[PDB]
Amino acid sequence: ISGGDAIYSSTGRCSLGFNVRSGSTYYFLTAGHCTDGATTWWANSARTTVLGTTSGSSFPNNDYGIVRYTNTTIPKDGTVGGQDITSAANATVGMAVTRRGSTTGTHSGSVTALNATVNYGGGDVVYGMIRTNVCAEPGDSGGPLYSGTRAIGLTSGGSGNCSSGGTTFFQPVTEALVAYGVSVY
Amino acid sequence: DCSEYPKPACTLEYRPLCGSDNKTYGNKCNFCNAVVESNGTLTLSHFGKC
Repeated sequence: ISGGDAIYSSTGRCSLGFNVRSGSTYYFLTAGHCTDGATTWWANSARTTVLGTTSGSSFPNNDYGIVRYTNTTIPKDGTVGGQDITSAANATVGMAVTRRGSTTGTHSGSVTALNATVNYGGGDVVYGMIRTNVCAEPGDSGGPLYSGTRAIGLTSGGSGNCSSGGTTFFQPVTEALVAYGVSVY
Repeated sequence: DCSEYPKPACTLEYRPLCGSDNKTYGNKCNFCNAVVESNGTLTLSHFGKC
């Protein structure tokens, strides 16, 4: 299982962000709004292949969560689809980036603004987000935003769609890696 | 209840709803945005995929 693949909770479907680790403990990052209220995650819609259990969640304000792998057999690739990921970097305005999600697959575009505030309503406000012109649609939450071999962000939310064009906001991944003391591999 | 809409953006978890237009809407925020866009013409057929 790698970045962009579907992940299922008790309520719905998100995408795996990045596989990460601390020493010998393997985890995956995803969106905070996916891990909020979620306990167990599975790799299929039938909920027959376990992935692991939520270890942390930060949403709203931020939008990142982390799941601890409990599955011993499943391969935990340090990639996004076939793509190698070797470091984490900060987004910059003008940076060409790529997103992978479980609904839309892979889409590319550029960072158009940093530190954006996104108000999802009901008091669910997120701050410090990366704005891009890449599309995304439901199911794509938590998927990776990368640039060549660099990990940049996790999909949070957006407007529009892949057919007409959209705007998508991502949580900077460096903030998550620091919060949990984990690293990409 | 799409009273709190429209919204400039939606989170993107998948929890489907089926519109009266026979389109599966990926989540309630996407569905309510489409109701607004339709000027209240679109309605919910049932929960889950169409």
